Amino acid sequence: DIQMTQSPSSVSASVGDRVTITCRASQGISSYLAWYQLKPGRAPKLLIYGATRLQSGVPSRFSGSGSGTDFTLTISGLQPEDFATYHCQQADSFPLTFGQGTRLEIKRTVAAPSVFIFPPSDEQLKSGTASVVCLLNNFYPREAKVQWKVDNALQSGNSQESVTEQDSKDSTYSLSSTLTLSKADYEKHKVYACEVTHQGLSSPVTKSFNRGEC
Amino acid sequence: TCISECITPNGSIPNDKPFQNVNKITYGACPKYVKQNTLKLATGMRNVPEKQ
Amino acid sequence: AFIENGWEGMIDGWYGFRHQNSEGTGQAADLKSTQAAIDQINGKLNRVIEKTNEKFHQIEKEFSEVEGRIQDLEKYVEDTKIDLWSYNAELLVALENQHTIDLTDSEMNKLFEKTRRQLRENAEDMGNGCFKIYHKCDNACIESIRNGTYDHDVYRDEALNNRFQ
Amino acid sequence: AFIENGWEGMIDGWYGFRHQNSEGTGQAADLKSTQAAIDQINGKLNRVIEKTNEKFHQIEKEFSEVEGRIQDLEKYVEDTKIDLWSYNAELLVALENQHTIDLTDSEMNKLFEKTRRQLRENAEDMGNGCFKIYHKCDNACIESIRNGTYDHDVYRDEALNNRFQ
Amino acid sequence: AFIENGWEGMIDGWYGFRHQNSEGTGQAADLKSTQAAIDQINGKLNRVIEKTNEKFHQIEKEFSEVEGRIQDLEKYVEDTKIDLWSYNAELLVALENQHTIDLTDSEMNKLFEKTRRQLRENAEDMGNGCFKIYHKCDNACIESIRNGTYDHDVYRDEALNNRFQ
Amino acid sequence: PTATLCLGHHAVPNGTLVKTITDDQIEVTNATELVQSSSTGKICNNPHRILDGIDCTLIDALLGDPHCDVFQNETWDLFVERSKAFSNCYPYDVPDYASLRS
Amino acid sequence: EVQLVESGGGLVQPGGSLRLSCAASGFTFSTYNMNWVRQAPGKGLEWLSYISTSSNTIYYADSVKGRFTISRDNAKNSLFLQMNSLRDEDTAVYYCARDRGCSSTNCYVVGYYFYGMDVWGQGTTVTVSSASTKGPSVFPLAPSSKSTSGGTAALGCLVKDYFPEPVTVSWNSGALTSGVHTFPAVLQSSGLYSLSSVVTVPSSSLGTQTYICNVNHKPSNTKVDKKVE
Repeated sequence: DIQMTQSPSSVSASVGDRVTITCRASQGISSYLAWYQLKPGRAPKLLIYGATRLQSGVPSRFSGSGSGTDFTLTISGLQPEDFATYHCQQADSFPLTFGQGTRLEIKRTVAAPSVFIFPPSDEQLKSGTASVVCLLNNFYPREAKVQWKVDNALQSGNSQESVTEQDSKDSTYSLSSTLTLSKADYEKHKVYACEVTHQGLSSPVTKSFNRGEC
Repeated sequence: TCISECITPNGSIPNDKPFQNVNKITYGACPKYVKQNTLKLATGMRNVPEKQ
Repeated sequence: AFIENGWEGMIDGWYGFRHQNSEGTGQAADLKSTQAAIDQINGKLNRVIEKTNEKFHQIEKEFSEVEGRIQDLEKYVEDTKIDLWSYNAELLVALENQHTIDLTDSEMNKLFEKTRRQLRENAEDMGNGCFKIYHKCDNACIESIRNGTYDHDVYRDEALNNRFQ
Repeated sequence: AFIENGWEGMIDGWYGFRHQNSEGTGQAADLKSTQAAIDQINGKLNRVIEKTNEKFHQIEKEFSEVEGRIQDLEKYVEDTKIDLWSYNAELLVALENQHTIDLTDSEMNKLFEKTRRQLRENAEDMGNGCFKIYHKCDNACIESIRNGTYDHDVYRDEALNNRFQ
Repeated sequence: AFIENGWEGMIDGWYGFRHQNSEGTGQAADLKSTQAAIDQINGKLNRVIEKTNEKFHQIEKEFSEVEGRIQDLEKYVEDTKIDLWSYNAELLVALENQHTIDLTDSEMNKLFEKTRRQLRENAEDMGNGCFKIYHKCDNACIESIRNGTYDHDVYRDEALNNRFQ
Repeated sequence: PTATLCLGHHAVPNGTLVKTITDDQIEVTNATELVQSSSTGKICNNPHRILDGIDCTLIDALLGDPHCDVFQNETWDLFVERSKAFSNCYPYDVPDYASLRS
Repeated sequence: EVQLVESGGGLVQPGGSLRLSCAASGFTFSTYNMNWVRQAPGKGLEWLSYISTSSNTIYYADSVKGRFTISRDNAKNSLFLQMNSLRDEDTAVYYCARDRGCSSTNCYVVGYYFYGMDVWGQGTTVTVSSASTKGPSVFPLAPSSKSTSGGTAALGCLVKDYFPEPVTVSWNSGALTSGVHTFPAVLQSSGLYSLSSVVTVPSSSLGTQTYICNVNHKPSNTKVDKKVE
């Protein structure tokens, strides 16, 4: 199956900059390439059809060209209300394999994230479960590394996390790493910690707490 | 002091073109005034650009 | 557009050939089919852009003082012939651009017919505008089909032993 | 009209193929040549029937009271621009219907060229728009020429043993 | 113009054939392709030179007494529609002569296709508009391809022994 | 034996879109613009004899305005009337102003 | 105007059967082609099927393998998307789109899907899970002083083991909205969703300002309020 390889995975640019989004293939889709504007919680809209012409209703801030396999989505009229994820659809031929998609974000200043942690309360330990929450706020970009260690030993395969969307005013992000524990596993271990690795931090800042300090 | 076979009120234009969009009031050997400003007459084949 | 791609390095003509044999590669513009196409292209230009002007006394087309019916007649008269010349501009130049693509397709079809009338039992097409020569073709053989002086009976016994075998 | 007859049962496209082998018969519309023809047909429509209107203030064209020379002047221009638009209607639409038959002939010629560039040593024409395949062609072989993914070197050794023998 | 020369002695039609065999030579006009071409030629005449006149009351176009603005309006009115009819005369008749050369090329291409759909394995082209028949073709064989009643499977085993050998 | 003979055309990387019948915009190798969208900004005095009506119009030279005394028995081919022209004499009225000026 | 309205969604078990709908209005349904494109959570778009106006040219994707059936009716101007042999991977939001047809502005002669799909509907959420409706379990989080020079302290509430998604979580019944971050729900080992919500507050208002994390669930009518202190 032909895979619509896009490059890069995410573009960070401010208002007024030029965005270059590429989407290659393995055959001739010079007149059979469709670009869409996918938004979270909204219906998709056809941006550029046939990789050469503009869809009606869309203003002239967007542009694009390319035939054979090389294509370029050039946005010289980028507005702050037009930040969304774009995808390329192959129309020649069936099956209609979609691309990976490039998430367009606003270029902001890299700030130092504030490391937070949460011990388990008494309402959760009496129910028969346990969970350690590691909160990260005010970090940019989303490429942040977070690792877990229990009693000077790293663990994996039992941790989850959630990433918030981009704010419209502060343009920040939030991350809450949740570790899955139980009632018997909480009394077995004593020391819990959360490693925070960020590009803006000159030293890895971590927090630790004991099981008896709830 | 120049040579021009067509006179127009917004600047004289040469008469080597069949149409114009400068002004409707003309004098002499002038092109015809049309509302279409873009008339790209192709002088060759279509652009087919290489694969690699 | 069944030509897959043209030649960007050939800037000495509108058409030509790209040879490839043991003596090397290269591009050479055809002196026959290119000159026969410019006579059809430039003949379309001089009957439109040259000697098509009218030198006569016109009337006033823009007015500052609104008089009434006398100005309302010539306003509908002038706006008609402007739109009639604009409709003829959308009729001529859009058809001249449409015929030029058909002219370059016909000049390619005449070039495919001139090459096809000399390479029946000697070569076959490939599908991308190239011909698969089934015999030895040096630089003199390339210039024989380019100048139209190629012989079919000379290379007949050589290419037929490798075409269907 | 050298196609003897079309296909009335194919209502899912303007063009297509009619296969016939040991796995049965049937009709299938070509997704390549049909869509390439509507882009040339509908492109002729939207530049004529759409965005070709003029919104401006016109004058009185019908009069009940005969005044004289002032009404005789505007009547001669109005009867001309109606006849000039009628002559352009007999110039455009009659040529657009003439080019559409030439467009469907060119789309058939491009379909005959796309099929002809893959069936040189594998098949031959019959005379009624059909190709006589000299090898085994199943339903996957029909869809290979329909989608343009047919290979000439694969079925070369099979059909050449039954073409001239 | 790839026909090298026509036939001046054939005055009984626009098209035809020139046969040459053991029973002598001669020229014979094709009754099929000539009549199919006049229907396209004479169809272009009667929609232009016939029933295209306008019978109505016109105005005075030439004046001896110069009145002023009333005569200056109709002078620019009359000189435009004369030039508009002259531009349409240079648009129609120049394209009608251009399409007629393309019509005679298409009627020759249909004649080459009608002869090509019956002489695939029986004959080959020569390069000057003539076909090299590789089998015995008498006067009845010439009239079979002229009337379109030629059979390909009859003369298949005779011409294939001398085409590639 | 064995060779390769291709039949192609010239390709230009920097083309422009044209207007045709089948499509709306299609890039070609080379194309010219038949509409003069630019001008020199100044009127040339050759080959036509251009007259400069700086202080007078055409009617002011015909009636005898004192600001056009240099146009005595002067012939021309095209009269250029400026927008800043004015009359500094006895005022006149021309009924059917486009009649006598033409 | 042109608008596509989807229907037939809801909650189903892995192994059931449904029949989606695509209500069309504002245009002639018997002249345009239809399709079926979904949107998987965490992945991109995925084309499934395609139908024509003549109902003779029907195509399917590689992941379908005949498990789905797509039909239409010109008398009702709607689609019939039959869903059979479902699994946990098919839990996504389904959409129906209309093909463009040509390369011009307005396609008076409709062609095929070779020039994108300019019409998209709102879509409906189809959840395929064997878990039933379960109320949320609110667990508070005890805050603590972390930033010495800044003097800030974070606090929140954990909404775990609920079904189905989503749950509108706020603070003080919508009174505290500044600095509130809503995290998306993630899948657990038991198949139930779980999210969280925090709010940036200074450390001076820990023992004075009362922070009540309100949790309200619509289809289960469960309202559990836990004080965060």
